[PDB]
Amino acid sequence: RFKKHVVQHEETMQAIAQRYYGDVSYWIDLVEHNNLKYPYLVETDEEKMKDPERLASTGDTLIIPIESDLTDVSAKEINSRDKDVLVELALGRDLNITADEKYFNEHGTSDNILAFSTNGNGDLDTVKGIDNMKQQLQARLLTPRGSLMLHPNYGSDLHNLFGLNIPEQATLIEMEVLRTLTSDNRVKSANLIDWKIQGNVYSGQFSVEIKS
Amino acid sequence: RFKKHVVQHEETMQAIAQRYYGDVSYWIDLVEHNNLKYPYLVETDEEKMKDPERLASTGDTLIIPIESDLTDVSAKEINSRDKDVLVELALGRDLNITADEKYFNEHGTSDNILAFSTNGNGDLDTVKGIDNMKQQLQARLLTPRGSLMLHPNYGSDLHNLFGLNIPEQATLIEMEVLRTLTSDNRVKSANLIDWKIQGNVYSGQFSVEIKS
Amino acid sequence: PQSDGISNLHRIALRFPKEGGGYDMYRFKVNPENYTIDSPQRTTAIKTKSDIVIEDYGKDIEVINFTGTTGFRPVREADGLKTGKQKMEELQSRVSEYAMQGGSGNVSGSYLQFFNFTDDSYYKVHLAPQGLKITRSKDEPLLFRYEITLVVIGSLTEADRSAVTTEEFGNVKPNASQRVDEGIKELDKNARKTRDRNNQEISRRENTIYNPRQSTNGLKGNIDNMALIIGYGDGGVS
Amino acid sequence: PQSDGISNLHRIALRFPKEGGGYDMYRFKVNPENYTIDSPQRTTAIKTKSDIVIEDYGKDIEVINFTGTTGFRPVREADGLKTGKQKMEELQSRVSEYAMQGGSGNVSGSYLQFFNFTDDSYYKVHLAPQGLKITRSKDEPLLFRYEITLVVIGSLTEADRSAVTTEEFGNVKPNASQRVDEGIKELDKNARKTRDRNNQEISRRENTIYNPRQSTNGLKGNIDNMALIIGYGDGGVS
Amino acid sequence: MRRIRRPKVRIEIVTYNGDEFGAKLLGFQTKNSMEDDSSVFQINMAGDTYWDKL
Repeated sequence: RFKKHVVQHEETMQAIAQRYYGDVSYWIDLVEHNNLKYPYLVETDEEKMKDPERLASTGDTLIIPIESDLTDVSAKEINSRDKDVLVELALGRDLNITADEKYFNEHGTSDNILAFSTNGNGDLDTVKGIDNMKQQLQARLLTPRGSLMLHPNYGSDLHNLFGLNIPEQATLIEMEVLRTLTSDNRVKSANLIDWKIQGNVYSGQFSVEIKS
Repeated sequence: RFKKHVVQHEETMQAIAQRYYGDVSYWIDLVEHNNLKYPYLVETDEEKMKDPERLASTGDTLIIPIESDLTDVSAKEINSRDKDVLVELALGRDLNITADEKYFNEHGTSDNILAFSTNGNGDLDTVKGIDNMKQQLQARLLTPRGSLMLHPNYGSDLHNLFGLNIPEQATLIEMEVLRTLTSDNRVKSANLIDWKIQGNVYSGQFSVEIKS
Repeated sequence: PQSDGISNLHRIALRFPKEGGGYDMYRFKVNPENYTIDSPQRTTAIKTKSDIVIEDYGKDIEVINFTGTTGFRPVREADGLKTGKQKMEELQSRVSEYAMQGGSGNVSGSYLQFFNFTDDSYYKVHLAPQGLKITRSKDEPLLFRYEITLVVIGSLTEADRSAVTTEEFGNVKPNASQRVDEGIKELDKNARKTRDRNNQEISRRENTIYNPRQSTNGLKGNIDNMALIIGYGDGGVS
Repeated sequence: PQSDGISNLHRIALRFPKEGGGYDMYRFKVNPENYTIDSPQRTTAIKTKSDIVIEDYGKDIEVINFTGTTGFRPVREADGLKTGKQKMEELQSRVSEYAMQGGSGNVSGSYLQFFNFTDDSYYKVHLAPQGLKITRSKDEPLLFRYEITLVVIGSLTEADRSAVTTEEFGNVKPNASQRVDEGIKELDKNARKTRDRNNQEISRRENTIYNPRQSTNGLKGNIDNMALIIGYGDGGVS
Repeated sequence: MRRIRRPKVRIEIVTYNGDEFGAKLLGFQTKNSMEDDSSVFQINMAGDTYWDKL
């Protein structure tokens, strides 16, 4: 996996490699990972006009590998394709089934909710990257734990938890949300920011550390 | 041994094996136990009227082996045809000797109290199922600890516990009854739910957990 | 029972085993000064580089320990008038009868029933390794204090291991094997030698709750009799 | 929250596992008298002849221990009117049932869940080897006391380690291996013998997560699947 | 100043994943010696999983 960088004013190419790897000498590998020509960075943006794809300038974005994938030619090849789209390789692409967030949010835990839909024309709607991650947390959490017809212990126990509105029960809802959300490797961790018990409405908001 | 179950509205045969045994993969062997033709579970009873014995529909019972007997071919063959005769065979069959039910409850801890009887026509009466288990517990309780001509240390000291009706005697009687009831391995546990006194009369009741 | 809302609590009682059949009991006139129950667990936790491993192996011995004295006043008994000194002497003699001829000779009872009417709990107990401890002190010239530790064999409601009955459906005794052995006993030396040879011959070329209803466990047993009585070879096979 | 003049006190609750799945909710009606939490470290110190060496391996298994007394006066319950003695007995019976059922190394379900509501913190815990020690001395005759010790497995915010759903992009269960194995099962003994000969010949000539896209690990599976649809020698290779 | 050390062992296996095998590490020994004609090593594993079948 990788890190983003933004090029700064008169930024020395070797300063990037030092600043994230300690030794200077890995800049030969970094510029091969980013398919640069010899002018690795340039002050003037008009010079980029000549060979845009193979010439970077101030404020442009570069891709920094982690140390282990530094010398892997295959990672160099793939990292030369997915330039500023590399996120898509970790989070993935999947089919869209959230046809209207105005619909299922008002009906909640039930059968016969979500459905495939079509964006544009002819091509079936494929939802990707961060937007795939939104769906793959949302569609997971709305499913009850026992539900799915292979690999059980999917889903959550959320539908059980409509007990008495008293504080302990609210913390139990927090716990099942936390447990359900940290269950997928794509998120590092989760924690609660705030919660608000109305007379019969639970409201609470949670952070999640998506990777990259 | 086995667990009982019933067919629910539009439940698929895949769903049952997955919920009880974990893996969905096991349904294939599980249909042979319930002797089912291809439409293994079908919603409609006028469709069960096609060939009633070889199908299950909504509201019908099913048999669910334990996982060790799932793969046994003998368990498959027996569960295929016996169906409801499972419980009787599994609790066993015996001659009925509760001929005078009103009477044996007037002279317990005295001998000569039980006797063969006749049901049906021209054949000694027999008892099976849960009734058999009750009858056997009843006889075991009303027999003194060393009075059967073989395998002694069978029975109870209930004939010995008659005393001043102070509570320690009542806990002693409770413990003897519980020991007597828990002697049979088929029963899981017993526990008292009430003990009650009426001068020179004891009264109380015990709940016993019989294996499925 | 306690002293609260309900009628007067019942003291703690001990039931010992009578040599001559039946049972003898001992109730404390004065409830113990201290009463401790230890119920540990046999489980060990060892962390690895980046995970925690927990393993358990059941419930541990539930150790019961309590300390009490005996009153100086006399009190009515079931037979006689026994003061605190006599009461404690009888307790000592009972423990010594249960302990001194436990490893030597023989004791009819296999265990001791410990009744906690005040705590509404019952258990089957055996003398601990620490054992009985009696002591008398300066600031108790007339009294006698006792300290006993116990180990719980198990719940009193359950039945004894040796007094348990299994399912035992169908015949338990394979009579086929019994008559096969009885018939083999009468066989002549040559018959037995030929049966050994036949057994070897079958053996070296292999790879290439008795109930005949709802079971196939007793299959070869019936064949062995039928092959002996009818005669497959001079002795038989299998 | 604690009693701080802004919110009322909130007392501790234990959420035990239920035999058929789901959970109990045992909540204490009087909070503990002592509450201790230990956080040991696996750091070790060794002293070399000319220097000290400090080495650490990270966090060690935490210990939770607390002690308290069940209230005396009757107090209404969310589905009953239960007294302190009934509450203590229910506790003892929950802990006995949890401990006894763990006789298969470790329960496959949950550990205990420990809602320490008073100060905001949540843990997953297991019975420590001290266990549930219950005592009642002469002082405070009508009040029970309980001593619990617990070891922390992890925060309750984090789901189980092994249960985490990995990325699993591409295909973890490739069909190439399966149909190769089926092919080789279907081959004749002479066919496989010749395949072994060809493999040995190739080995002599050596010298002198899976995805069909953007991955080389599954290269051999596509090649191993060949040499059976095409007769590359009497049997496949590798 | 005293040195600080934070050991972090990895294990890789080739025929169950190696990273899960390395997680349940607890200790190991590696007897290597030119004096004798044989080098031998031992690994201690936790009892969380039934390694005998794997």
